[PDB]
Amino acid sequence: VGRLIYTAGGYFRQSLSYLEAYNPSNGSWLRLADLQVPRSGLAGCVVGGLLYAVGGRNNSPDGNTDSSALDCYNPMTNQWSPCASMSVPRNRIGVGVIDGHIYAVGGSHGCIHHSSVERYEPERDEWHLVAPMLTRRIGVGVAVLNRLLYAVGGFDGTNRLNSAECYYPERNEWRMITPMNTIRSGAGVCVLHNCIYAAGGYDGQDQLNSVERYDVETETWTFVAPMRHHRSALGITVHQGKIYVLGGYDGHTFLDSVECYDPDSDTWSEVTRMTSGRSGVGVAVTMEPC
Ligand SMILES: O=C(O)CCc1ccc(Cl)cc1
Repeated sequence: VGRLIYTAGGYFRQSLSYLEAYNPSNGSWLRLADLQVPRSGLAGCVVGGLLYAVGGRNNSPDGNTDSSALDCYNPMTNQWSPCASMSVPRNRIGVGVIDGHIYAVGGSHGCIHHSSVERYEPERDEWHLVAPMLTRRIGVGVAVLNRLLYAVGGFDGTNRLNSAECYYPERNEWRMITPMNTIRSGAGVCVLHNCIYAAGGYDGQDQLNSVERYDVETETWTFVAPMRHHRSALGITVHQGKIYVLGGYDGHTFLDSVECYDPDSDTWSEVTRMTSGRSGVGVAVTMEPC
């Protein structure tokens, strides 16, 4: 975990540069140093207490630019630093961290929907391609459990997907897993205990409030309680054994709603509001700044 839930970037009217941190302990939000470049459809992750913002797209009134950028935020300094860029731009990207390396998964570059996957090594400041997924996936949910990487749902250029697959690093190989019971593009995907959770998303017709989880031992998906708000392009993270979902789009409003899931009571509750409604944020947890 760490201490704060950091939300970076996102979309409302145009791509956003906001970096804001929420403190579950007191309900407070802090506005921190803006991203150097606005971006929506990015992912966040943490390695060695540093926050990384990965990929996305700058949707601006002066043009639209898919991002291959990797940028690093140090809470100690309140400063963003550029890292090596990825091989390709990846809007609507998913990311997972294994053994202190960042896996960038899928995403789009204009009409190109990637199946490619690449791995960042912070000691080297270097990206390297690994085996591609079996499926092109943008708006892909990514989680890590037991040092295996999961790519869940998304959009292949033609169809939104219920499919999911797993990457075995020591084999450099992807294999399909049991598909979800729901087609989901732009779901929030995370791990809690022995399960991969997929919350919300878009099925090609409707934004979803439903939530399902994959037990790696049983290889089956089970629905849990739905969120209070239907949402796609949400941010998701885990903080002290609870899932937090941030923002997204319900087909009417860019949501400021933050919901929290308690696995013991199988209930969602409203915990806070983001300072403004937005979709396509990057979210991760690390220590409080300065
Ligand atoms: O299925 C689609 O068209 C993609 C929907 C989508 C939009 C934004 C994000 Cl961040 C993810 C997915």
